Amino acid sequence: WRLWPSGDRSQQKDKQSYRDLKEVTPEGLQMVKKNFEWVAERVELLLKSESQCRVVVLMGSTSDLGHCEKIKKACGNFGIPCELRVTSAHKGPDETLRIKAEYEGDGIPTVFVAVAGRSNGLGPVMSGNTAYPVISCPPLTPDWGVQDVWSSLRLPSGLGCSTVLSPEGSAQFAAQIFGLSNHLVWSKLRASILNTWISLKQADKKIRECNL
Amino acid sequence: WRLWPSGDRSQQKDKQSYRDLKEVTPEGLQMVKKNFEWVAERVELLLKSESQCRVVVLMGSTSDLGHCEKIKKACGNFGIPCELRVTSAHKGPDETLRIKAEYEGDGIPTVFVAVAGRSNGLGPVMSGNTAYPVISCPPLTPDWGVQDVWSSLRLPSGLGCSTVLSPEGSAQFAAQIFGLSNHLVWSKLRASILNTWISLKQADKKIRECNL
Ligand SMILES: Nc1c(C(=O)O)ncn1[C@@H]1O[C@H](COP(=O)(O)O)[C@@H](O)[C@H]1O
Ligand SMILES: Nc1c(C(=O)O)ncn1[C@@H]1O[C@H](COP(=O)(O)O)[C@@H](O)[C@H]1O
Repeated sequence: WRLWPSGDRSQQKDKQSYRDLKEVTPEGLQMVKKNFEWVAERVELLLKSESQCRVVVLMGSTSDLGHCEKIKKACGNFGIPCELRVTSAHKGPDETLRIKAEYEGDGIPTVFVAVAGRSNGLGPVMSGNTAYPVISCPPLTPDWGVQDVWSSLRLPSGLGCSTVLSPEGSAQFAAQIFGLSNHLVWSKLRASILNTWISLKQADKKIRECNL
Repeated sequence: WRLWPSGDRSQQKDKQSYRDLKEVTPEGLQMVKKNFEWVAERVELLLKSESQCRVVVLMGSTSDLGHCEKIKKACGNFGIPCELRVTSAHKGPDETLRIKAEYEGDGIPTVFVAVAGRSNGLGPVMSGNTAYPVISCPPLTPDWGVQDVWSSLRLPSGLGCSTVLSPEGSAQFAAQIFGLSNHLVWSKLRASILNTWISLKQADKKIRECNL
């Protein structure tokens, strides 16, 4: 590769320092060795997380737990710790705000996922009372889903609350948010674009055989 | 009329006491006079309210004020005092519960009307946190009303919250609740059934002329 500290070519740390010597002297080889050592002293830091990430899934009822386990598992695929909590905006709004505050208060950057079926008040109340992002991921079913979703979507002014229906999608959206400030999350999202694209190529190659 | 204290005929207080005398003696006429006096000493109490009544209309935004004025005016027709307040379940849930508590705490029987457009969280949070009745009267319009109403209707278990779309209707429903314990409210509802029925008779009598 070519590696420029501060994007400055004259600070090149790669083998180009050796390619560019008019004449190889043992003084020239010592500079090239220092450049290699400089890269070697820093490369292990690419494996280090520069930012903490956390998703908190808030569920209005334990009957939605299975939907919440899918989000949590999906967060694991992106290396993002994910906590489940039970709170109802309608039956325990005092407790919703207390739980919110525990996660707001410990310094760890957090995305909230609100999982509430029927009339989702949980995402709205959370969205209105935190500066952190909130994603509604309602556990919609074809029975009443067409009716229930509008409670997540049409909110009063001053509410940033987003909606992602896929539970794996809600984790992926939360990963995309953390990927702006965490290169390890970003890299899993980028590789995942590649791998999915490769899977399509491989599936099209297979099905293309039935056309001969 | 015939008036029986405790539904006991032998305690009759009306003119039947006079009709029933075998012979009118001046001792008989004094009993009849006491009966008339007994009714006369109590009749003014039929004009007295036996129970206090109050509606509190809670609105998430001052843009819904006109809808709230219609409920208040309609409460006046039933002789029920009606208060307007501004609170948002989503932007100020701490304040929603504090306001609720001021009305729960002063001993006056209260019906809450929650007026919230879009995703109504106000009726649900109120319904979940008071033993008093809550009525959602969302200011629906034909733009998004078909979508918005389901946020009032499909609630988690443990929520008694009702829905009445008409703003005059929400006051009438609140009157019907107070009419179970207040004879003056009941009487206005009963007379109103009669008067509306008479109006139909009169309108049918008019239109019946165009058929000759
Ligand atoms: N929409 C809400 C809220 C709320 O908004 O506070 N609390 C529970 N729910 C949802 O209603 C369904 C019935 O749950 P329960 O009747 O057991 O409370 C669930 O899917 C829940 O998430
Ligand atoms: N549904 C709610 C809530 C809530 O549920 O807390 N707060 C306001 N609203 C409603 O949203 C519309 C936009 O109001 P704003 O954007 O001015 O808050 C109004 O009709 C209001 O009653």
